[PDB]
Amino acid sequence: CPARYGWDYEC
Amino acid sequence: TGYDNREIVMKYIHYKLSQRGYTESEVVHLTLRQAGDDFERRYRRDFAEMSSQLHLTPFTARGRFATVVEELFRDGVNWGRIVAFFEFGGVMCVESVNREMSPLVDNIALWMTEYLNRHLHTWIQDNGGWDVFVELYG
Repeated sequence: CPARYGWDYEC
Repeated sequence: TGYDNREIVMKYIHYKLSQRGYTESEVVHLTLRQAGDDFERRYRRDFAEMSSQLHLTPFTARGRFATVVEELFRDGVNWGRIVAFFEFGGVMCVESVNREMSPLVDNIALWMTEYLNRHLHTWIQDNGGWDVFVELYG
């Protein structure tokens, strides 16, 4: 998904 | 696996409530506890902004929960958003017991398993199952 949260970067 | 999902939620919420001082699936349970811990310590500020989105009272309907968590999964599911979802629920429960509204904990635990079962398990079964979560996070 588009990164909207700092945790999206680890996925 | 609605039975397993309700169990996963209850184990995580029980773990979280006891931590804040208020053979089958065991490895998924352990992984999820660890993941929630890592998440809350790493994303303190970002998690505070998510939690501030919603305060459950005896008035609150599942809809209001559904809308705040929909936004978390608006443009998809990743394991990090699922961990955010579990920590979110945890925070709601801790806020509930902190303000002497302990009966909301069972309400929140049901809301979480229903959102798991309806919106998330579908994604999980196309993304490697809980076994994949365990190898990523356990």
